[PDB]
Amino acid sequence: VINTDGTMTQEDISDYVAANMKDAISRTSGVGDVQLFGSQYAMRIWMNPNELN
Amino acid sequence: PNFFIDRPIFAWVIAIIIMLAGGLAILKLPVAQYPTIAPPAVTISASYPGADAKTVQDTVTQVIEQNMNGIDNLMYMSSNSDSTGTVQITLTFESGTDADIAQVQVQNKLQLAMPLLPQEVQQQGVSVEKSSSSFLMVVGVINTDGTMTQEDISDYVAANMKDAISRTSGVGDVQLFGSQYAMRIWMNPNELNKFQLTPVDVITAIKAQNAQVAAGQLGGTPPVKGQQLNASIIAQTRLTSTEEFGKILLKVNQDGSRVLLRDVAKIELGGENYDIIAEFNGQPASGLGIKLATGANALDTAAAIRAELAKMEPFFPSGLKIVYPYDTTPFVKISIHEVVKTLVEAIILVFLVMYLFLQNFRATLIPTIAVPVVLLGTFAVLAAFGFSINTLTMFGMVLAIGLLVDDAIVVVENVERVMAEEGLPPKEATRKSMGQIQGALVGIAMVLSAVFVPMAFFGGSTGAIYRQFSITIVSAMALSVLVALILTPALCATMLKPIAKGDHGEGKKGFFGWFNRMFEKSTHHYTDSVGGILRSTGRYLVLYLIIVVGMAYLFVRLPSSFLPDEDQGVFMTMVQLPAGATQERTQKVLNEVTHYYLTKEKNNVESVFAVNGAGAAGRGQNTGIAFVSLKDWADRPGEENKVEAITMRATRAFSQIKDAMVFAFNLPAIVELGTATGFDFELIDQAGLGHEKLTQARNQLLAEAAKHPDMLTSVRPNGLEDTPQFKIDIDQEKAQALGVSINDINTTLGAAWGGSYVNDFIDRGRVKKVYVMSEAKYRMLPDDIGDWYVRAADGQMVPFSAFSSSRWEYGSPRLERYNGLPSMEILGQAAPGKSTGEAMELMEQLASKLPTGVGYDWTGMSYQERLSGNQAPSLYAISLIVVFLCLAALYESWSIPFSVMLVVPLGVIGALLAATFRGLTNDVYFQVGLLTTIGLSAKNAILIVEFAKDLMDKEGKGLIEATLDAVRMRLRPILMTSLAFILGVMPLVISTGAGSGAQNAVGTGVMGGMVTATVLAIFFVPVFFVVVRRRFSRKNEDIEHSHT
Amino acid sequence: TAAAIRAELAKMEPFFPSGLKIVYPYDTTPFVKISIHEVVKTLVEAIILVFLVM
Ligand SMILES: CCCCCCCCCCCCO[C@@H]1O[C@H](CO)[C@@H](O[C@H]2O[C@H](CO)[C@H](O)[C@H](O)[C@H]2O)[C@@H](O)[C@H]1O
Repeated sequence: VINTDGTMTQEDISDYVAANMKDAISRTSGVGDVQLFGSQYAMRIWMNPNELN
Repeated sequence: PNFFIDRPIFAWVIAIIIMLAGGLAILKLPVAQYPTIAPPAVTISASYPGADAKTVQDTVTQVIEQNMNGIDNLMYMSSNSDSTGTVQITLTFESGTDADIAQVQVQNKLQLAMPLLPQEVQQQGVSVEKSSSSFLMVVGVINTDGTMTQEDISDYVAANMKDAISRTSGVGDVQLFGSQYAMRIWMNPNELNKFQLTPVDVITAIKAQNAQVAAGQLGGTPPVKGQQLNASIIAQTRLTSTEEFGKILLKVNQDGSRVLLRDVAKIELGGENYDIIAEFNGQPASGLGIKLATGANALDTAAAIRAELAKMEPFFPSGLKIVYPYDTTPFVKISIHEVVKTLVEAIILVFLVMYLFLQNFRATLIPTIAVPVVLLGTFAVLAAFGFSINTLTMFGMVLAIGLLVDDAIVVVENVERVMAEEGLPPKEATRKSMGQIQGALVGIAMVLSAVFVPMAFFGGSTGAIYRQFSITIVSAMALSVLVALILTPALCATMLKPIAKGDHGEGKKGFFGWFNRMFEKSTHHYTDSVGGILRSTGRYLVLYLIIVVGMAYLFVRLPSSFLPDEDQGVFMTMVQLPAGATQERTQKVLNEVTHYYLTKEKNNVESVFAVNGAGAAGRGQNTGIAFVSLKDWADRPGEENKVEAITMRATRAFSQIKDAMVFAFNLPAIVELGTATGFDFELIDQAGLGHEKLTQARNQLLAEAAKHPDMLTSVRPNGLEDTPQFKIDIDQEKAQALGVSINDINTTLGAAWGGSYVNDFIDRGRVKKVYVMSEAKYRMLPDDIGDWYVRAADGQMVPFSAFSSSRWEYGSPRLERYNGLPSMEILGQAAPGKSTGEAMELMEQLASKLPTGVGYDWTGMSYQERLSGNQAPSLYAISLIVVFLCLAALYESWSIPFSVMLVVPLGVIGALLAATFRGLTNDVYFQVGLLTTIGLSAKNAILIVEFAKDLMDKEGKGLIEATLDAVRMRLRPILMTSLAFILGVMPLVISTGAGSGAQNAVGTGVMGGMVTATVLAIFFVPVFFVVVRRRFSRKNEDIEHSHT
Repeated sequence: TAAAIRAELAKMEPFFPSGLKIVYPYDTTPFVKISIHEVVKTLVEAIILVFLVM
């Protein structure tokens, strides 16, 4: 999956890829496992080590 | 083949082996209502005690559907998020798939997603069970003196029986009508504010105080020398009585005043849950509701399961009377009993015919030996082919009677003819005769399978019903044909009295002699006439085009159906109380109906079972349902004492004069789908616009279809809308200074108004649950938000009124999904002048004209029609070309089959007419009725042209000359089988009572088939054959030729 | 099997945003497809070859 002119980032695409499809390709009767190239959204909270100290 | 006609004892031996193998393989043959026809279903059900709707949709459901990936032959996945804490995910699998392999595959994909599940669920189990799509049986239990409550009876059920009913090798989930007991602790919120304790403290209290404990062993292993003891260390034991639970210590006061559980709360042995109230004729009852099996037969699931229940019945106490609301059983026994009746009738009838023509007793015995032997073993072809003897399969037998009766009659007859014309002794007369029709019978076998094997190749559930028939009737054919080759001829060279050349009876001895003269004079009229018609080519051709064209109009103007609807002696009526109504109001209605049926239908209704709490797909307070059992069919005479009229005036009474939706209805015959021409439209949310946009798109659509009465009918959504829900938004802050811990505050609101599963105890030697929910009056009006205080870290209580923001929004009591994503079910039917697919293209255009993120899909009955649709003609293309080249081989030509196959319009336009005459319809029983009709029409036609061509060639005679002769001698049989038959189907055609929908649908279609079939063919065929043939080179002549 | 994935895909294809286009890097399909059209070719050639010989 791609965006033509202006890029979206791996994870952007990836989210779409994983969020509406990887739900039915892996449930289809006739598929083993799917390996998604990228990764689906997760809540990313990145801790500040100075500001936490 | 012939080899047996001069071997009666070898013939007998094939016959006797077949009978014994048949009838004895009959004694252990399976019996059901219908065979398992439907695509196999699995349910995952789960309980999240006290949760909210969007909760069980968004915490359990959405967490499975990500990892419910990797089950084989899965077709589709539907889920219901009930606002009762129940989530139900039914996976419907590809038909004929391995059931159990599927179901188990499901549970080892339950555990990829299982650890990351909610813990209230994980602790309350989830059950995955291979299941029908409907209830197979319901056994009721009530208390005689009534001095028991729903919950009491229910307990008894759970104490002595319902452990193995879900273990019978054919049961998925059973919905227990009731609830097994639980230790019910009802918290009093005043008497709790009194002693400085809150719910949280009650929980940790009862958890810790109630358990088993990690023990050990005196003289434990490994001991040391001399040791002479090993004995069991017992420890604290979980509780047992009401005493042990009142005496539960929560905190000791400084004065020594212990604070016990009995003080703070009420303690009673109560129901594990109070969702459903089930009233059998109002008297309190608990029952068992069994969903049908992924593949089992009926009187035997019932023999093993009633083995269970009759194993628990001698040890039941008095005061307790077992009751019987609904099964699918006596129905079957009297039905098949009816079909045996009709088959038997058909023998005495044929022999009636056979005597009234052949007048030789010894000739009348012959075919009488035929049918028992062929049926008896016909069963053997089934039993070894793994099918079961239910309703429809037997209808394949009684329906096969035509081609069987024909078989024996055709043969024994021709013996009689040869001996009537040439004086030959039996044995030789037979050899020459079997020599006249042999190829004919292998041909009939061929073409018959040509019409019938393709029916087994139907796909789907429809495929299954058709298969039962293909196989039964094709088998009835096979054994009848082989009989007609070994015993049937060999009986003739052995049993028939020898006739000298040309006695033909005429007049000799009244009653009959007057008969035979009457016949002869007639039949020659018949021949003098048929030739008369042969002089006129054109006329009869035109008339033909007509007849077909008519058959075409007539076929078109008959609307389809799927199966006939039956007074099943049992039906159901549905209840829906306005949004937000309570158990009080719904139960008011159930009381109303229960009274109605048991009064103004005093003669017919015997029992109503009102189920309060679930009507539509899920459980819920606004919904009710009532099951009506009726008195024996025998005691409800007319039409008004039938399901038609009863349901009619019920719904009359309940539709137009009430505040709640009350519909009375009866399900189709089959415990599964096909409620005629309609659908189950799924509008699936795909972009992610949440519950609201979907609600409105569906409304837009539902109004958009009410605007086309020229395509749709009853466009209704099936389900529940969005009801009033009450947000208690917590201002976390005010509680974050105040020194109260949120965790406790939640768990308190919860165990208060939802409830909590905390521990397990041992009642009477059997485990049950431990539930601590608030008491009645302390959680029913919004005002109770206040009356509950949480004890903080310092030591003082806090009002919910200190941080509990409180508002009114909407939420649905049923959050549904279809195929892993959120969706909504608009259930429906096509308008009185519509095919369903018509509606399918138009719905596709309406749901097309909806916002970008509302997609569409088909399920259930309307799933079927996405697969192929216009192929039934294609299988008839196959059935056709194969029956034809089979004829091109028997007749070693191309034109001569045109001559025999042209008879099929004649058989049908008459079959169409009668079904059209009564009120009947283009279904299965008529379709199979048609094919079987197609068959005799084509059989008879075959004999006509084969005997004529034989004469033409191998007797060197002419076209006109021979066809007339053949037509002449083989006429008399046409009429015999025909007359023996028409009279056999006759009663079924009439019939009132049990399966009269079936009997009528088959019998009538078939009979109307039979009339026009003979009285048209015996005049048409020779015109086919001469006029088909009247296109070839040599003289012929008429009369030629000269040879041997 | 591709027909089943493409069933899924022909149903997820209407609800898409701009620039977002499907592409195909690893396809062991056209190899098989044109391979059979090819073994068929040779087969029929074998017949025409034969009939001519005769
Ligand atoms: C259930 C009860 C009702 C059942 C209905 C059955 C009716 C079926 C129609 C069969 C009619 C047979 O009628 C018979 O054949 C043909 C045409 O038919 C006619 O016969 C005549 O037709 C042609 C016309 O040139 C010739 O000249 C011939 O020599 C002459 O016999 C009739 O005078 C009669 O001999």
